Amino acid sequence: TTIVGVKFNNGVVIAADTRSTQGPIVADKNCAKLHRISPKIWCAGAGTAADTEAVTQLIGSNIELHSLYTSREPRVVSALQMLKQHLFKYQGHIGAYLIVAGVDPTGSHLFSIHAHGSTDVGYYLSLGSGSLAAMAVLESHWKQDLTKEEAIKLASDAIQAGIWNDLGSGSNVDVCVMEIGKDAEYLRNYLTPNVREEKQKSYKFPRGTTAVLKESIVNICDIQEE
Amino acid sequence: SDPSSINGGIVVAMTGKDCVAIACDLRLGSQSLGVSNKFEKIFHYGHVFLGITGLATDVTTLNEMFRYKTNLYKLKEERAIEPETFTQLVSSSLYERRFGPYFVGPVVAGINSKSGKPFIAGFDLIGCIDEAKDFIVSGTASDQLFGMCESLYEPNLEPEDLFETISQALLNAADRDALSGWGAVVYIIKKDEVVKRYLKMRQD
Amino acid sequence: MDIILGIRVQDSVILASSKAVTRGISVLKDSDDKTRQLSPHTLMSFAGEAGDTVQFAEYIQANIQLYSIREDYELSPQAVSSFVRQELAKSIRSRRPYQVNVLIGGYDKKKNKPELYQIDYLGTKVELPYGAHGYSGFYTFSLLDHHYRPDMTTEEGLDLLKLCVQELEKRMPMDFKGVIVKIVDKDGIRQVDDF
Amino acid sequence: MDIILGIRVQDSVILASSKAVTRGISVLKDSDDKTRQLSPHTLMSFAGEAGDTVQFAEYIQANIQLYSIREDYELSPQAVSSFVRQELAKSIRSRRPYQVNVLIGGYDKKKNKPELYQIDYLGTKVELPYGAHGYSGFYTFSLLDHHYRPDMTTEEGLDLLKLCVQELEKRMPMDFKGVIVKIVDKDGIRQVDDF
Amino acid sequence: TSIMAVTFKDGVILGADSRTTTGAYIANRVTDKLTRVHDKIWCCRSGSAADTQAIADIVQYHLELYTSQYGTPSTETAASVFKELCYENKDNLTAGIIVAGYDDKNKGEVYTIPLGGSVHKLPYAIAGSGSTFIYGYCDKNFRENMSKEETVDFIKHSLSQAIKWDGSSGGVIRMVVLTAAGVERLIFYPDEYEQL
Amino acid sequence: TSIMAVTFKDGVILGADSRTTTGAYIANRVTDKLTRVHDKIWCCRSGSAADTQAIADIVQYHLELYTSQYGTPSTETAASVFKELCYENKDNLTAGIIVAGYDDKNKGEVYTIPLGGSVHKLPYAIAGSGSTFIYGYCDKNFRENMSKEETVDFIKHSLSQAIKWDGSSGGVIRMVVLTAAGVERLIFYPDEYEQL
Amino acid sequence: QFNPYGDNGGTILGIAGEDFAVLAGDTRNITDYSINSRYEPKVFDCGDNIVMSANGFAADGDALVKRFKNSVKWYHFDHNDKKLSINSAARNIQHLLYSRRFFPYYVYNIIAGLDEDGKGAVYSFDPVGSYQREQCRAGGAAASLIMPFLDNQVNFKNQYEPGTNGKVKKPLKYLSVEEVIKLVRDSFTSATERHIQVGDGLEILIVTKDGVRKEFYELKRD
Amino acid sequence: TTTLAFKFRHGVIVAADSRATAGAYIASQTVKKVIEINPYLLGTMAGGAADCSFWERLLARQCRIYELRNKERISVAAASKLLANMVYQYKGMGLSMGTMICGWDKRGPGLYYVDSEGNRISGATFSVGSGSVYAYGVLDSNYKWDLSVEDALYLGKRSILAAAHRDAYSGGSVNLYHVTEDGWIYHGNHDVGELFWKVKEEEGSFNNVIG
Amino acid sequence: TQQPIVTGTSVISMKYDNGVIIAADNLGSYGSLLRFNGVERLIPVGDNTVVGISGDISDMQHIERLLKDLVTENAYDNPLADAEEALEPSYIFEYLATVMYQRRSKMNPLWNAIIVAGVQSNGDQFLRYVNLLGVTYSSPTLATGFGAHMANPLLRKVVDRESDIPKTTVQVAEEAIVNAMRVLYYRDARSSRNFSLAIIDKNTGLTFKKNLQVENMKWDFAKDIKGYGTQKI
Ligand SMILES: *[C@@]([C])([C][O])[C@](*)(=O)[C]([C]C1=[C][C]=[C][C]=[C]1)[N]C(=O)[C]([C]C1=[C][N]C2=C1[C]=[C][C]=[C]2)[N]C(=O)[C]([C])[N]C(=O)C1=C([C])C2=C([C]1)[C]=[C][C]=[C]2
Ligand SMILES: [Mg+2]
Ligand SMILES: [Mg+2]
Ligand SMILES: [Mg+2]
Ligand SMILES: [Mg+2]
Ligand SMILES: [Mg+2]
Ligand SMILES: [Mg+2]
Repeated sequence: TTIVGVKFNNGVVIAADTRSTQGPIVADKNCAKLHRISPKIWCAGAGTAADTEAVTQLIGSNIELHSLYTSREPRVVSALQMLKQHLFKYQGHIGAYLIVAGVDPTGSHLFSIHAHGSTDVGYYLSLGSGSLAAMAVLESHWKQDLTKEEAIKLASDAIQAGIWNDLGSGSNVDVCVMEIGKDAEYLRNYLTPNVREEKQKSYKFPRGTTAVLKESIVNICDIQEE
Repeated sequence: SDPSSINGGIVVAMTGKDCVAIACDLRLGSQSLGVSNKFEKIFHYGHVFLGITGLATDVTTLNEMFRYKTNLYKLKEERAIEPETFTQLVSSSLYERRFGPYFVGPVVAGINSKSGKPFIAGFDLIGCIDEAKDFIVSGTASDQLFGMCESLYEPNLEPEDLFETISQALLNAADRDALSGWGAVVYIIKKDEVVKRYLKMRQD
Repeated sequence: MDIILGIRVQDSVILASSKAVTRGISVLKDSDDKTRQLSPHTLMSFAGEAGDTVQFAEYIQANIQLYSIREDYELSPQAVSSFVRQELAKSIRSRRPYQVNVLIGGYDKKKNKPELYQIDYLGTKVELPYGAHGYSGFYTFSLLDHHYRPDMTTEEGLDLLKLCVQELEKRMPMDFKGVIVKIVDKDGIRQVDDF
Repeated sequence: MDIILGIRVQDSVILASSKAVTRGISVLKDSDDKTRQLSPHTLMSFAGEAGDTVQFAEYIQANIQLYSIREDYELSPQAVSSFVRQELAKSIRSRRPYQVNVLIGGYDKKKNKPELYQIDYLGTKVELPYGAHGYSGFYTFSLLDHHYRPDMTTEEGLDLLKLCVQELEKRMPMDFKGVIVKIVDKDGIRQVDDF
Repeated sequence: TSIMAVTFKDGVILGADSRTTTGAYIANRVTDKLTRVHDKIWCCRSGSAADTQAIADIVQYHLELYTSQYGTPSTETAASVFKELCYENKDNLTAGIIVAGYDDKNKGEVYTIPLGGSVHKLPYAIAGSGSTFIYGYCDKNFRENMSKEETVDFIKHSLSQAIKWDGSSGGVIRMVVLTAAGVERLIFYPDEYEQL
Repeated sequence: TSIMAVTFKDGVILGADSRTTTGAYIANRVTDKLTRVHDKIWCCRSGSAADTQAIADIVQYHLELYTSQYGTPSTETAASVFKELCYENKDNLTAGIIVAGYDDKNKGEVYTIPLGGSVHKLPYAIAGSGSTFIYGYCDKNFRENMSKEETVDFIKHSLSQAIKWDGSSGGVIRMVVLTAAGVERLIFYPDEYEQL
Repeated sequence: QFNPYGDNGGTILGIAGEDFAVLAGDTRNITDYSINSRYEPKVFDCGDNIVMSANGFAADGDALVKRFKNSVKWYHFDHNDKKLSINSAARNIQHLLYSRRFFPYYVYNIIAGLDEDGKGAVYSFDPVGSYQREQCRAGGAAASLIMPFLDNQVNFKNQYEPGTNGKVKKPLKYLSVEEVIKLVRDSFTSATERHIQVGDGLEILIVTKDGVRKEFYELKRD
Repeated sequence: TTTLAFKFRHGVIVAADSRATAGAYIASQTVKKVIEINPYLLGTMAGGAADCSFWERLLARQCRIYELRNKERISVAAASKLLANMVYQYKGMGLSMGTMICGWDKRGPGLYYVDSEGNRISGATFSVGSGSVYAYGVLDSNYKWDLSVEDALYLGKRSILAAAHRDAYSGGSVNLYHVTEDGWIYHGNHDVGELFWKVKEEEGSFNNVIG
Repeated sequence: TQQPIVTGTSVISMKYDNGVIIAADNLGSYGSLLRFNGVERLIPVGDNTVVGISGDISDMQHIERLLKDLVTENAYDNPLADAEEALEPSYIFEYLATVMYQRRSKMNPLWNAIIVAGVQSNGDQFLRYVNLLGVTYSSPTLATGFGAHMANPLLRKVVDRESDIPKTTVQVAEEAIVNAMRVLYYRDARSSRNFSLAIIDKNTGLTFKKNLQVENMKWDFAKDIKGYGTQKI
């Protein structure tokens, strides 16, 4: 996994690759690692996939209820505080490593959070097995006072570094842009630089190739009338 | 010792044009020993199909559990559960045992009765969903199945063609795995008809 | 304990279980009956770790006998086997699991069919024509795979069982002191006094 | 291997040794002779780890046969037993020790007396009226302590041996597949073909 | 990590580096290790980041609730709350905390709380992996009742050396000045402190 | 243990404490850790006393035999013999040695040989368990081409702090001055160096 | 503690024709999750119309190939420039591997060439010398992904003739070099998709009576 | 693996499966587990493929030198003993071998079991491998001395099949050999997949399986 | 079998149109202690090869002596020692690779990762890696330790494949190397600001630059960062 977060002029952007692995084997070639906590608060997760999802759905559920209780739009610091206290309580056994970003009435925010419950603040962050390849790009090209278009470019370039140079990362690039005073735009498959080439041959079989013993109709319908 | 490979077994699911297919081997073993050649790993709750690999006691237990939950769902909702919804229920149920998990590799297959859209999904033992367009694999020959499916599969196959593709993916994967085989079953699923075929394969 | 066998024939189920109880280097008994009658047409044989075996068997027996009294009705072998499996699947994730493998042989008086279920300590259930637990099946399954027919008589099932036992007595290093054989059919449960 | 027994009576030495060879859960043979003739009036039975047993026995046999040829004279059972002990006492502090326990039964033609020596893998030698190695003696010594007389005949020694074996076959969990019995007296070594 | 707190004539100054490591990788090179638990009571954190953050968050909660009921807490009171957490949960924590604050009555005070959960009131304190290399320097150069500018130079020179020798320490030097005048944040970059 | 060697205008000075421990017990409080391998080539020993003594004895033998054949050896040559032993037997040794000597051509030289058996030529060197606490102090206070009296004070002040913080270090401070004038032994007692 | 072994990834594939043989392998070299090289040759022309590839731990693989090349050189010196047959090379390689039975070469070896009747030959080895001649063999990281596909598409396993319904098998018709290279490229393209250690490039060595020819094809670099 | 061999009136039958395994993965299904030492001597392979292959080829060379020196074919007993003594040097070093040395010599048909543990046993009936336990049941129940060559070949074949069916680490194909006083005769490679269905139909066995 | 004591971190390198560049910092670390600050880890062999070494410094000094002795030995009875029969980068590398693999096979390794950078007789660029296991590989860019994770991604953006080498000038290549060294100083806890850089060109020969420093660093944005989440002051 390679995930990044980058701040800019009037907001924040996050990005991720789309490969999920099972050891050396690729389980899903187009995984969605960008999760929604609230409409304008999104997080990207690395580590144990089930944990990053489950912890995100849970905090997002409680954030929604909190937003309804208080008649206010959810803040990123609330999602952060709720996540770290949950993760800290489980002493790292919930292997969720997240980059949390979003906009709220306070402004734009970008945080990282580790499985044991520690949090960090930054203008640019990277997590996952490709974090070093991505951070090399961020440290080379990041500057103060970035534009929206410059930040999206920097973020996707950082993800590409992970895609090409890290074996745990691959396939496509997802992006989510959270700008102040605007709806967040989720850009699924923003880049698609790893399309499989045409195969040399078709392996469609002649009908009747496979040997069969028995056939039977399966009753999926309910018990019938009359 | 490894719970996920004591009993052995495999499950594979594929999408086609307005159809889905799900198949499994029939072996149940105690490591090297073959015990049963009639241990079907595919169950259905209305029109939603669930294949489960891994530890056989957990396979049996989960089937009984999802039968329990889907029967109550239907009584309260006054309708059969759909694949997308059932997939979330499976994920929820597995993660609730996060630190004492069922040692299984479930696979969902079915067609949404309203949209008519074919649907397949896979999970790890802890609930992480793998929603694939093409195919899902699970079991002791998952590596073998990934290689067969990735090379044999092509999108928008017709039911009778999809049958041949999935059957050959299963059979040739099973024949390169000591812990899989001893028979096989393939379900071909359309919006309002489902055919079940037992395959002839080597019994060693 | 050591060897427990089961075979379902045309009109009955035959269970064969070893007689030996061993603690270390000494044979404590050579006439142990490793079975409990759960109901008049359902018999369960068992084998595993000392204590756990009898404690589990008698616990199941008490629960089925309670059901029989409450409803004035005998549960089907399938219902009993499912109850037993659930108890073992519950046990395996407990603090100290029951280390017991069982065979349930019963005659379903509704369907007029004999039925044999194999359940291990994990709660792994399988219905079979013939089955075994532990290192027993390793020696006997090749003979059963060869000679077994579903239309066999009780007497033919016993002869095939004698053959399976003769092979065990030749190739097994442990002396299990012969077997007690019990037949389950429409008329109930009885013991073969000469084997 | 499993059980080796020895008993010195009035005018002979009787050695009884199990017939079974086992590798894991399978009995490979049920007619194995766990003994080598070292000289015409000296017999050695043995038991221990696979390979080591036969390798050691045949190594000793070759050394004694060499001595016999060189001197045209048969060594006394006491001399042979001392040679064997030294080889084992040498072995125990070697890189890979011989894991073998032996019984040496011989008839001394000079003193006209039977003699039985027990030697374990450490090189622990002891002359006895009766002896055993492994878990064998645990079952048999109480009967031997009771029934044994030094003026017993060969036929009485065999009957007492049958009793010792009958007790082993009852209380030992392992099936050792009976015993091969050999008698060593003034006329040499012979095998009891019916036991 | 390299952290220190130094009392002086007008109050107290906290100092720290900005490096956080995961093995030899620098996870964050601009960390803020100087954390606020009350208006004029701050702490320097060392050890497990997860543990020290959880602790400081709880302490900030306790002192906020203290203030609502009983008014402004003393620096000793803050150090006691830290201790109570660090001592009672010593089996499950890896936290080395320096507490520093300013009163008008007690003026500048410094308490250090090492691994076991003991408390030690001191004129100045040093902690973190990089503190080892400056025990000699700090002992030789510390004086009581220094000026603000003298104390800033003392911390700057001290942490400069700690950073120089400790690989786990580095980045910028952050400082927090606590006086009657208020709360002043300072920062010093590599090009300034490396050439000292 | 606290040991150091410092070059200066007229040559080089070796310095050391005098404490040897077996756990927390002080087996010897007046140890002589400054050992002679040639007339004007000495070494400071740290690590296993058995290993460092065996090594220095072998080196003294090699340089005695060198001298008989080829004349007075260089300090670099001595450091090479130490290294060759420390490097080739690194699996079976725990020795940290500082080599120091005076030539008329090369003047004062200092080589340090840490655990692995690497060699590093330096203006001054510090080693032993107590050296950790004075990396900051020594770096700030060392100058090149100091006078004899300045260098003595530098070593005295440095080892004073090392002794102050390290429990494995203590006793008296021994020093050996190596110049063209000859070889001068110095000693400084607790009542002198503790009050610095 | 020092671990003398490592895993450099990679995957190799040998297929035997009627009058030819191919030995293919990807050109990617890796440690853990990093890439060392996108093009580091793994299949070599060893002489006498024999190609070879030792896949697994690259240092042991390089040493084995280096030793076998040396063995071919000395076979010529000692036996009057006699051509080393593929079966003789296989037996020689067995002895190279077993000479280190108690500190093995951690590699899976495959050689390919032509037998003494001019027919295509592939031999596969285990790390300690057990060898066997085969028609089709994949080795390395993605061996388990590829081999079942080859059983199906080279030896026509589980394939029967339509209409008969499992009574008559599909006949074993030989494959051409063009048909084989297609199976090789599809094998490696599929393995590249599902295995993270496979990618970057594919280098194929084809062996005929005319000599040893090379073909290179790019693979996905993610 | 499953291998077996037995002596009878007309020589010795030798049979084996052809599966090779690397964990749960089936590495090969075409392996030769019978080894040709000389026209009158066979050797079986079980356990370490490399170990069994290397040491038995080493034995074969040893046997050939013996023939040159002594102008006489080596006995089955001497051959088995050379192997046993060779592997005994490396006892505890990690070797994994379970072999049978089958042949016909001056003493008639001969069959010795030899393993890396150190055992060397003469016997009329042996089976070694993970599937040996399944094969023994069929052998013991049907084995006689007065067995025809046709019936004996079938018994050895049917015995491997029993094991190939039940044992997960046994299968592929059956290799058959018959050793006579005039030398050994190969009796073909028999795919278990095809053989199973054939035997099921003709014999009536494996009723529980559907076909 | 041993453990490394005094260690050197990343060595990075790349090919360009007319030659190769290689760089490494001047630090000798003693665990977390940044002990020795004047260590040279780039060692030239003749005027056509530079060997860059990371890992154990005592083993580095041993290798440095083997190479110095190799030059001495090559000159013996060799009139063409400064011409046709001079040492090549490929000769020097294969020698080291032989030694490394032999030492690992005796379970007594030289705990190092080595990159041999040079230009051959025919003008061809040479760049190959070898380590304590005897594992060897070549690539347009090579880096050890942390450099493999952080520098390679940056250098591969300049030279992604073989065909990009002629398109890459010495100014561009040096710029990339110097940027990579800055990134490693930001992110590697066992690195130093001071480093050495060596260029081996087929035209201008061997240029060895010492006492280089990482410059143009970005730290100003640190002032704005406060707390670890909720803190504002
Ligand atoms: C049954 C399949 C299983 O018992 C049979 O015994 C066959 C026998 C056999 C196979 C081929 C040729 C001749 C005989 N055995 C195997 O298939 C064995 C299984 C096995 C591996 N180790 C082992 C086995 C069995 C008993 C003891 C020990 N397969 C092998 O020997 C081959 C495939 N070797 C390896 O897999 C590896 C070896 C050797 C090795 C590996 C893998 C890795 C590193 C060093 C060495
Ligand atoms: Mg099988
Ligand atoms: Mg004794
Ligand atoms: Mg630093
Ligand atoms: Mg002291
Ligand atoms: Mg990648
Ligand atoms: Mg021999």
